Amino acid sequence: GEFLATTLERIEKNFVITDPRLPDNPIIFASDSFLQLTEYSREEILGRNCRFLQGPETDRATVRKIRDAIDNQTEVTVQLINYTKSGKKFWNLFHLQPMRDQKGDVQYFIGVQLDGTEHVRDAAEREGVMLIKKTAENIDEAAKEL
Ligand SMILES: *[C@@]12=NC3=[C]C([C])=C([C])[C]=C3N([C][C]([O])[C]([O])[C]([O])[C]OP([O])([O])=O)C1=NC(=O)[N]C2=O
Repeated sequence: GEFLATTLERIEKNFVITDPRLPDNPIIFASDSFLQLTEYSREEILGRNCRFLQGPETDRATVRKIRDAIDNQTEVTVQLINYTKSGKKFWNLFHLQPMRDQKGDVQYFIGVQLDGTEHVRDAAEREGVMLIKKTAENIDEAAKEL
């Protein structure tokens, strides 16, 4: 269909990239795995703020932690309930970090989502955060020259 995946978006990891220069910090790249998890097509996601994944059981306190991170241009790692297109719930161990250019200005934000069936703690939380941070570092490389 529309918006065939770029090579970046075929990286076998769940992430999105947003452009904070664009009204409402919208998604501009979304990986195939993100599409698969969320049940949206790429055309349905692009140019939208990622908050469309939130729903009734999403903890708004947690959403404010993300808002504040973006506002302060800093990373955050949180867990929150998200919803697919068809309204199926999933937990999202979510890591955000800015991507900076060669003058240290924030160019994009990188978001990595690890979907799970439950809030994780201890070993599962640690291994999850290990995974999403390593992924974010990989994408910071991948995205640098877009
Ligand atoms: C979404 N992932 C995600 C990825 C990036 C790179 C960015 C910048 C944001 C997200 N969001 C958070 C959302 O877009 C928004 O920043 C928050 O809702 C806070 O702002 P508001 O204006 O709504 O108070 C993500 N949100 C999700 O729920 N799930 C993700 O995967």
